[PDB]
Amino acid sequence: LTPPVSAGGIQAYLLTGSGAPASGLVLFVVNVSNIQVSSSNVTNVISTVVSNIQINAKTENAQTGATTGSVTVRFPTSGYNAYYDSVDKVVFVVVSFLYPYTTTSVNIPLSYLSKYLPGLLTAQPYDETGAQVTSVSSTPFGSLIDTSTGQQILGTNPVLTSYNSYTTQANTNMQEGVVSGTLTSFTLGGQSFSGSTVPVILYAPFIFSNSPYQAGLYNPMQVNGNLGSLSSEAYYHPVIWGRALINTTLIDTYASGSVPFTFQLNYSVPGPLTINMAQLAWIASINNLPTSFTYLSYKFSNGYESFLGIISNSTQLTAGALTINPSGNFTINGKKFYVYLLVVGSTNSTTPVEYVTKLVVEYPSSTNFLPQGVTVTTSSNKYTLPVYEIGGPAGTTITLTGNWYSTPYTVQITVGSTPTLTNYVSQILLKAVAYEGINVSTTQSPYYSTAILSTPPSEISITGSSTITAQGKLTATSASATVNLLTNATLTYENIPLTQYSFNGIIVTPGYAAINGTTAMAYVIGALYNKTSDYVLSFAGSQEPMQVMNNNLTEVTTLAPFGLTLLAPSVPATETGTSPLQLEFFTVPSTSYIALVDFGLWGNLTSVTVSAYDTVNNKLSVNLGYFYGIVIPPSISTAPYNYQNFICPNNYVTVTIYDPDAVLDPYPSGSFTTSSLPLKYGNMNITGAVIFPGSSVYNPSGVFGYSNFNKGAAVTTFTYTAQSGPFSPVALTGNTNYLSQYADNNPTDNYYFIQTVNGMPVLMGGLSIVASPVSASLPSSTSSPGFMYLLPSAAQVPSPLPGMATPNYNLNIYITYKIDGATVGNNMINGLYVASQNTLIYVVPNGSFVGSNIKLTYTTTDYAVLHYFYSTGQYKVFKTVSVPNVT
Amino acid sequence: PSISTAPYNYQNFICPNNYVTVTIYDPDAVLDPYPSGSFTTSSLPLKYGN
Amino acid sequence: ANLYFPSSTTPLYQLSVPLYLSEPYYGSPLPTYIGLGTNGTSLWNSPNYVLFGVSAVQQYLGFIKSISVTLSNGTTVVIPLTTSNMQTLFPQLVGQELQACNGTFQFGISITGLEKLLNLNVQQLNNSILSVTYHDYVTGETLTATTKLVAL
Repeated sequence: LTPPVSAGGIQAYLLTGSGAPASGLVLFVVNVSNIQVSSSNVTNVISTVVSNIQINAKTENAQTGATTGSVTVRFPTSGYNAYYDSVDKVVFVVVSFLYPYTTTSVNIPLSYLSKYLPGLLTAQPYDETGAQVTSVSSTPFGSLIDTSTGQQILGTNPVLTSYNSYTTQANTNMQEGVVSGTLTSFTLGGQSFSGSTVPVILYAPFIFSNSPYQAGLYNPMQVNGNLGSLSSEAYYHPVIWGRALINTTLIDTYASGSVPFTFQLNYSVPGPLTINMAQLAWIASINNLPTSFTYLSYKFSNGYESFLGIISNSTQLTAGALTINPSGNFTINGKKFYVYLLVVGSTNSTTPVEYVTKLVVEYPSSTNFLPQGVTVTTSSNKYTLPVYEIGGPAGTTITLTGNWYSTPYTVQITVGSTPTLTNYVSQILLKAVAYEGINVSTTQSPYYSTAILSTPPSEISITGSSTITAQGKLTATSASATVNLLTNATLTYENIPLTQYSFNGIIVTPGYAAINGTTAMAYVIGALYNKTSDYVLSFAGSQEPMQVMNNNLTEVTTLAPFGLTLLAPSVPATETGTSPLQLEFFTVPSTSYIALVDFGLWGNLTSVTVSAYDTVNNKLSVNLGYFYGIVIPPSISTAPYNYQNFICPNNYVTVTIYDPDAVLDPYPSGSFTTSSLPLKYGNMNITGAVIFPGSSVYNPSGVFGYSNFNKGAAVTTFTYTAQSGPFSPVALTGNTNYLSQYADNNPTDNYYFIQTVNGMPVLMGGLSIVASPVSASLPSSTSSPGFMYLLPSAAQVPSPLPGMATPNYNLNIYITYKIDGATVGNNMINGLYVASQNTLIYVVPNGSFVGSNIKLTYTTTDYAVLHYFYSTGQYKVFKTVSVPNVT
Repeated sequence: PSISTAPYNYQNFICPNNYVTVTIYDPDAVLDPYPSGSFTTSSLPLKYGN
Repeated sequence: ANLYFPSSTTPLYQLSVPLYLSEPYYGSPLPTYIGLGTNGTSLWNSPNYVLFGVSAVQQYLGFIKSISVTLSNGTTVVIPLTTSNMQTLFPQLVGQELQACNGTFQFGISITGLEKLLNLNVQQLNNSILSVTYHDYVTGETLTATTKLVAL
């Protein structure tokens, strides 16, 4: 698996975890598969091997992977310990480094060391004098002999005390002691031995492993790919597909047992993103609004509606017989203003039709011209402002009369027959950041090795940059202004008198019909005109990423308010100013990936930065790994088939299907579940998905990353078991309602994992089978997803992680006629069936034997692969196996 | 005193295990010819001869 | 140092050309990367470097100089540089290097994005002089990578 090993190389494994006997034991192994070792000369060969092995102790930082100081030592030739496993066929030695056992030998149980070397369970590892010992004796660190001195190391050497007090030492002096191993090249048995250990030692800092790796993050099934014309970037370009998993190995040993780990993914795309975005709301003063226009609300994807916000000094709005009551009100410097939120619809409604749960209005300071934000309160002192409806049948006009200070103003809204909404289409700087989590506990310590999703189903916040500018005409007594935000959005401010304010603003939602009216940006810019020494027109604007749930517009969080100033020492003046503007969208997790496709932040273009987080003991990986999203179209590969592979029930047909993108579990005989939780990362908690290894779906509670977090009993337990009746397939058992929280090696149930809404999977990927002349098909409506235990092909030799995954799918097929028409109790045997874990069986009657065939259609288990290769015709691959016309 | 310098590789500047060695000739600055050693002094009426 | 591309005759079966920046004295023991943005600004970031008890921080050690195109009936076409396009054509926060004790930073501009900006064919036909650059504050140099695309 990982770390990779070379021919005759040296590697290490730390003994730690839940149930560890003692912290500080490191097992150094050297591969002795190159020569054969018997029990009559094992002492000699191990003596030579430990004579040729050297152990390096290094000083570094607790955040870096850069060698800062190194010293070498060697095992003694007298009083040392050496062992040899003939089943795992490697020579291994245990060394005690950390507290308590640093210079005192300790006994290592066979059963716990068997976790990192299974072979010790079958054949008892050899020791010196040719005796097979049942327990391992650790070589004390203080007994090692210096290579450059020829003497055993002292008891007061700095690295020894550092190991003996590692916790306090690394905590205080921020110096890190890292061990490693090397094998001086030598020839024995006609074969050479030499190598060095990929850092897999007692505890390296919590970063993504980059040595000697040229990328750091990588996926073995990418290495074993059919790169037709992309052969100039094979190992140069760490690409991943759609929602598939990319492997990482986090070195982290600051805790014992299982360690949750948080991941943050940053997606960027080479292209200025042209976004069409709808106006979820318009907020402006009664004078700032036009006297008359045509408007109709835009219906959203969650029941929300577009509404208008009228701000007036009047206590009410009057439209003749209709009166509008305070939706909300606020006060600045003693002056009171009323904000009324009205939905333009098919009728006038007094009752609250929707709500805003948090909206902050900004205004410049009277004395310092600095932004000040206040939450609008209702007439009953509530921070959830109601939003009503006004309007009627198409063509109806309503004239709302309000007061701006002492001046009456009117606005005439015409109810159009079609939504008369203002839509902004602008080029914007955009990128995305998403969060994920996974509990990792593997027998590869210090490597916590796992695979992370390319796009997890979590709260994905798309961030972005644009510009805001303000132009204004300034006089001695009044000043008018306009502001441009989001690169094409315009707001106006009538001539603002002295010491007076004028409010305007917009709430904008993505115009795509999947996140419209679910996430938004709220900008409320107030303006103040004043004269202290020069005529000053100041603008203060808030920035609120915003979300809709239960028809309530609730604020997720608020950004730093921005401020602009226009100063004029002359009576007539024209002034301008500019500032950056921040765009943010916390998309709903269910649509988050879809939103990532909608904004164009995924495909063959995207590049992904990865950061890790020690969720238990609070470390952030200063290292940021990298990979790239790309889509390779699935292909097919077939060969002529012998009739012998159809006759006897031991000869079958193997079909090779190329589709890297359907892999969502690159580990044979493995499975995992997922659950939504508030994940702790950096200094805040964001909704995310924690992945739990195993086959049980739980219902955790509390705040992830604290003592509040505690996973409860298994809500359901998924088990792949043999099913009675016809044949003997291995199929899933459990509550299918949690297939969206379950993932396996099988790609015919992994589309539930991310793209699932209302209990049904949006995506439909993986293998599919049809069979003729007797029409049979799988997945069938009578079989739940996961009706086989199909395992992906193991990774080959050049892959750094052998036996994980391979884009080639080798499917085993039997085509026959003989057992068709048979009876199993009351069941009839005819058509297509699943057997074993990877076997498909097609049975046809006597009349359908001539030309009986199976057609295999493999579809990507990825949304991007379906989208990007629909035109080329290479997103699904089909092939056929048929009974040959034989003489 | 004299000085002795040689061309320097950029590799001796990149990784924190490769450094630059500069050779300076000055015999006269040695007042303690023993590595990892030190000593102190004090004024006293020393007995010598008679 | 140098800045170049996988090939000078890349066909349109791949729609993303990775920019190779090989800087001798710019790297560190892996990992080490470069944030890019604003003006292709090489925010060289390696918090994984330590030199005797001190961690490393951001070094604003370069920026992509320009992306110019030759169109010469007599005209060396120096492109008027637009900030938004330039930052978004190189938005990658982490360009990791490859070899230890040697800067082999990996960046990249994709063909589909440039074609969508230019409203051209996806992979059918597209060709200009397409000369991107990079300025390194390593020794203060201007490296250039020129490319022309073949239909297929």
